[PDB]
Amino acid sequence: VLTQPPSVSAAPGQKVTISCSGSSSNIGNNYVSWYQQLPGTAPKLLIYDNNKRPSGIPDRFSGSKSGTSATLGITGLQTGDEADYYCGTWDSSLSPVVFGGGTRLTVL
Amino acid sequence: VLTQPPSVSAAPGQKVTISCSGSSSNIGNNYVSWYQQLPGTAPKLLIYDNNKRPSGIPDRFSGSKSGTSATLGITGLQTGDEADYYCGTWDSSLSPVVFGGGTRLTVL
Amino acid sequence: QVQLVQSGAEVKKPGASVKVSCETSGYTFTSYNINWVRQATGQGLEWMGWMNPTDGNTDYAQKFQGRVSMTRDTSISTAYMELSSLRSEDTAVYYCARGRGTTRFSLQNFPFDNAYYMDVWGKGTTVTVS
Amino acid sequence: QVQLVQSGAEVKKPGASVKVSCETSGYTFTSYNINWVRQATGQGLEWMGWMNPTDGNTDYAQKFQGRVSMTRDTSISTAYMELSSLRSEDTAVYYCARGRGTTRFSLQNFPFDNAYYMDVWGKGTTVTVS
Amino acid sequence: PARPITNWRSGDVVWVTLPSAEYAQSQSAMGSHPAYWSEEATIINVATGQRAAVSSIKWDQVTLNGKALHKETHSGLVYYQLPLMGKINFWQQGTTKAGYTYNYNTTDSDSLWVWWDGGSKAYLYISTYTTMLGAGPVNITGLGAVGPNPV
Amino acid sequence: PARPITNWRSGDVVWVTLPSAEYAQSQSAMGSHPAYWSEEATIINVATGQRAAVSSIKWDQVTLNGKALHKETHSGLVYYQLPLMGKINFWQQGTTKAGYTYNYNTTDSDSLWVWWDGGSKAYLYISTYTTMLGAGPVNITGLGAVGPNPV
Repeated sequence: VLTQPPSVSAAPGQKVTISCSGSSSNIGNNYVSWYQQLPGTAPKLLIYDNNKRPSGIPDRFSGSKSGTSATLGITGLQTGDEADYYCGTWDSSLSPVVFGGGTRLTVL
Repeated sequence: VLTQPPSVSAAPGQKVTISCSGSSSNIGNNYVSWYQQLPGTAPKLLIYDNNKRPSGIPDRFSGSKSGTSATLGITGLQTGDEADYYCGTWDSSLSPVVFGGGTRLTVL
Repeated sequence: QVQLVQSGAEVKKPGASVKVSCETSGYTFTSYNINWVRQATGQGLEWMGWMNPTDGNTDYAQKFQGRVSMTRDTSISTAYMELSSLRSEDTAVYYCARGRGTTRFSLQNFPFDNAYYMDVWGKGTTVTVS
Repeated sequence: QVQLVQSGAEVKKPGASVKVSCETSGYTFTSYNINWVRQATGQGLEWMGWMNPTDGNTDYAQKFQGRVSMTRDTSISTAYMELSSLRSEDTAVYYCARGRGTTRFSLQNFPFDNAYYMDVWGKGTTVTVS
Repeated sequence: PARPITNWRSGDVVWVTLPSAEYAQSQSAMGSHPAYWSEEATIINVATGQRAAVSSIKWDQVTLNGKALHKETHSGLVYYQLPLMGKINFWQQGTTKAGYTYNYNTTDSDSLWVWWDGGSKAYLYISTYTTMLGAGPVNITGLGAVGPNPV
Repeated sequence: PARPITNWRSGDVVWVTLPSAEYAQSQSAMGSHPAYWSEEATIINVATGQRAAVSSIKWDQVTLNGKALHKETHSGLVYYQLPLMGKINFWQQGTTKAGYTYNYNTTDSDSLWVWWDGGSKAYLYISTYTTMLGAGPVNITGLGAVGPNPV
């Protein structure tokens, strides 16, 4: 249900953003978490609440919720950022845990 | 809707009570005011909210709301107390202003 | 102080209509609802309806809806009641009162914590029909 | 620290049932919902359902309802998932995760201000069917 | 020397008493929402211990963080905003029967709105949802934490 | 000489900060209702200016109006009650994003419930309705007026 770009590319030193898009019952009413999954590894919590980083996540990662769309931000790209990122929020109409399509962060 | 004793008698110096009883949508949910009407006069506000006295009403008058029933109290009866007393509360199902049948306070 | 001066007694034939006045003084007229209460001789009080004297919004009891019209004249600070199709059981004293409290009423809009009482009353208007 | 250790890879015939395990450690087991997330190889994440490890209460997504049973063993602090009637489109990696937040979910009981995220994940269990 | 009652900073705690508070059906400087208001309200700064009557304060000289309060001249009447962090907590004086604000379901923050005549006549307004404490007059005590400047 | 933090009377103002507050789905000493709680909360008496960490207070020696606080030994854990007049006003620290209690609709009064180990491990609890501020951990500041003794 949550829309998400299939892929996102940026320079190895450029700020890039990944943005989702939900409905009023998805993002405008609930909190959206972000998950990072390296290839061949289990997903890892990246952003909880809307703009909250767990202990261990570097400060270069950030998030923000504005309306029915939320975005994931990075301050500086590095080698280890090549992963797959997912949206996660509460859907009061379908299920308490819904995900996006995912997005691949590649390097140009 | 709000039931009320048809008549009430007391000694010329004795405490006496006048009690109504309504439903959940009458008294258990809202505030009940009391009105005094001397014979041949317009009704006069006696108690507002549940136990509050307007300026001028002597302190011998009192009221209290416990459940779906509310009562009117007096500390000492006098000659000028011979009047008719009415209940008034909010009905969320019938009308914002509903009354009781009234009660005649006589002397024994 | 604040007062509510009504009109004199009225004698009407069965089938006519009676208009009862209520002049206001001592307070801002367009600030509190004007209430009308009926009392048949030998019977108890009965609420007839209020009217907001700043928008003309009124709310009648579900017994007179279609026979009563409450208007206003803010220039002279007078509230009005009209009662048409006067039946036999309409001989009563009609009272003007000033209410204080919540003015929003609906069947299911605010079903709790609603306080509203009539603060200052009129003197009554004996309207007889025969 | 807190951990979620799952079982090994499973090979199942089409039509059988696979039971996957998830041993928890480092925290009070009967305090957080145990989630299950499915991911087909080449597809995205998909929530399967949580299970309260204190009353056995579970809440499945409206796609596996009738094919999944999530149980618990509080004595050994091991959560379980069972998946019966394995179709061809069930070769996937199954994840165990610990969620933090609101647990009350229904169609219309709490339609606002609902935060719930998966804090600590497992390592995955590749269950292939053919 | 002591910080006067006309001097506020964010994080201060304000104690307000509203004796004989009347229930207003729709307050202009609230979005046309209900409120309780009192003619003889008292304002107290809890940390500093200074207090004064609301009607005895020159509200054009009251400053939050060194800046004048936000004012809104709805109709011909000027209302001064004292922002709060969180909701305004008001209850019946002397009793543990608590009122709740209009935005009882939202994460919004309330404010203390003051009408000032320019002489000595001031009304203190507290946002409310209904006559949960009564139609009035009713003694009401409020509590709030002073919020940041609305920019 | 000054009144200590373990001394309370009705009418005091309590300022509580709950850094990294966890959302509890059902709190035993609230009727199984949601709450936020922090291990390293701080409690401040606003009028007196005294403050201390919640985990560093002998909660069996805290007195309200000269009498010991009401205690509830739910399960094997002892919860102390600090009654309030009105509702507990809590918001996210540093931001004007308020929270509302479970009894947002009623005229009830809230209380500050404390679990105390007996050594130095205390949790401060605030009644909430949902995760209006987040699933946790989230920095939360509270505000309340100390109420009468529950008799």
